[PDB]
Amino acid sequence: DVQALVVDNGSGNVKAGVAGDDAPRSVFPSIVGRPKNPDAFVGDEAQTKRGILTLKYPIEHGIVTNWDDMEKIWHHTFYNELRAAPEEHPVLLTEAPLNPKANRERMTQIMFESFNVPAMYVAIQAVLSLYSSGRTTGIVLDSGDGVSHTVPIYEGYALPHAIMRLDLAGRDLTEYLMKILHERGYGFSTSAEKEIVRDIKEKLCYIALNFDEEMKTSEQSSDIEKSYELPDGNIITVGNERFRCPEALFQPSFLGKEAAGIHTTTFNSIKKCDVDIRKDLYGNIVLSGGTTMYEGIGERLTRDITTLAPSTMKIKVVAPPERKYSVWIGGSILSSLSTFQQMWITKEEYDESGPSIVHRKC
Amino acid sequence: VEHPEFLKAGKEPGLQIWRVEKFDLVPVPPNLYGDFFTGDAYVILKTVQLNGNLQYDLHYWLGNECSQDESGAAAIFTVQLDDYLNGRAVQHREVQGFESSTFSGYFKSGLKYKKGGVASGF
Ligand SMILES: Nc1ncnc2c1ncn2[C@@H]1O[C@H](COP(=O)(O)OP(=O)(O)OP(=O)(O)O)[C@@H](O)[C@H]1O
Ligand SMILES: [Ca+2]
Ligand SMILES: [Ca+2]
Ligand SMILES: [Ca+2]
Ligand SMILES: [Cl-]
Repeated sequence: DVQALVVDNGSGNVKAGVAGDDAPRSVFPSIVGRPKNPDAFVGDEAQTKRGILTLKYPIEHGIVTNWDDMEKIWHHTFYNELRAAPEEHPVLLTEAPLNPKANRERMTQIMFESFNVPAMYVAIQAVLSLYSSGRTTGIVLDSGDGVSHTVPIYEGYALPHAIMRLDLAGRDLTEYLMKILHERGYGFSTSAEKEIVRDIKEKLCYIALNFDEEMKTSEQSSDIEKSYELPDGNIITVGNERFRCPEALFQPSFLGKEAAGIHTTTFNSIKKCDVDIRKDLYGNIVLSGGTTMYEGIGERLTRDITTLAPSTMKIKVVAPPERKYSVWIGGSILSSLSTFQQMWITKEEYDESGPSIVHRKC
Repeated sequence: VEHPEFLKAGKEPGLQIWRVEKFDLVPVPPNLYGDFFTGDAYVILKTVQLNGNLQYDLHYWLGNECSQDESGAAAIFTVQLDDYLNGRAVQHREVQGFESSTFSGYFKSGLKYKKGGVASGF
C-alpha cells in the first residue's frame, strides 16, 4: 500500500503531486538561488530574495544542465512542497523528447543514490500528454517556457526519427513582449519586471487567425487596446502587441531566428512518418503545455497546417482545456494503474544493474 | 504481465469487453455486452482465428461524459494489452456516436448507450 509521487520538471516550473489526483498540488518556479556573498533557496522563496541571491535555471530547453541545483529542486519538491519521504514512495519523473541517455542515467543515479527512492519510472512528457487526451496515436505539439517539440506517436510509442525540437517557447515570447512594449515607452528589463510582463502576456495576448488582416483591422480603431493593472497600481494599455507577441510562434524571424514556425514544424514532423499513418497524425494534432494556451491557437494552427498539408488530408487540432498540466495528469493516470507496479525500476534492480537499467525499463 | 485480465486476453476467438473502473480494467458482465454507459470508457478485444494463428483488434471506446482518468486509462491499457500481445493488435479509437463500422458490427443488436457510469477515480 503505497502512493506514487509524480514530478514533472520543466524549464520554467516544476509540477508535483500524488498519483491519482487530477492536477498537481505543487507548482513552483524552476529557480535555484544561492547567496551572492556566502546554502540554497528554491522557487518562490528564491524570487522574494532575489536581492541577496544569484538566481539560476537548472533546466534549459527541457534538458537538465546543472545537476547540483537540480538536486536542490528535487529536495525542495519532496521536503518543502509535498513533505514526502522520497525513500518511501515510488516516483514517476518526466523527461523531454530526445533527452540524452547520459542525462537519463544521471537522473536515475540521483534518485536512487541521493534520494534513496524505492522505485522509479521515467516517462516522455509528450507521450504522457497524448495519453491524457485519451489517445494512443497522434502528434503532440508541446510548448512550454524553454522549448517546443512536435512528437509523433503511433500505438503508444513516439517515433524518434520524426521528433522535432524548436527552442522558441514562452520565455522567448515574454522577452519579445518586453521588447516591443518599448514602442509605447515601457522599460521592462529586470528579472522581477519580466515576471510582470509574463503575466501581462498570459492575460492579454491572443493569436490572430490571419496576422496581416488583424494588423489592418486593429489599426482602424482602438478596440484592440486592453489594459492591465501593474503591481504598483499604474495601468498599462496594450494594443496590437497582444497578437504580435505570440505571432513569433509562427514567424520566428520576428525574434531574429531562422527557425521554422510551429505550423511548419508540425507539418515537417508528420511528413517524416510513413504515408500510411499520416492520416491518424493529421487528424490528432494534440496541444500541450502553457504556451499553447493562447486564445485562437487551434483555429490558427488548423488554417495554417491545412494550407501546408495535402488537400486530401483531414486536419484536426485538439486543444484540451487542462493542457497546461496534461503531462503531469498523464503521469498521474499512468502511475495509478494497477499495471504500473511492473513498469518501474526497483532500487534492488538498480543496485544490481546500475543506472543503465533505466533504458531497458522505460 | 501479472494482471489477471491480461492473462485471459486473446486466448480464444471471441469478444472481450472491459470497463475502466477507478484506474483498473474490470470485465463487463456478458449480459451487458453492446450497451455502453455514456459516462465511461471501455477496452474491447476482438480475437479472430485464421490459418492457425489469431488476429487481434483492440478498440477503446470513449463515452461522451467519461472522465479524463477513464479515457486516459483506456488508452494506456490498450497500449499495454497490445504490448502483451507482442504488438500484434491493431489499435482503434472509438468515440461515442462515431464508431467504426467494424466496431458496430461486433454487436448483433447494434451499439446502444445508457446514461450513467462508474465514478471517476480522481
Ligand atoms: N494562459 C496562457 N497564455 C499564454 N502563455 C501561458 C499561459 N499560461 C502559461 N503560459 C506560459 O507557459 C509557459 C510555462 O508552460 P509549461 O509549464 O508548460 O512550461 P515548462 O514545463 O516549465 O517548460 P518546458 O516545457 O519548455 O521545459 C510560460 O512561458 C508561461 O508564460
Ligand atoms: Ca514541460
Ligand atoms: Ca465514469
Ligand atoms: Ca500493435
Ligand atoms: Cl493544401
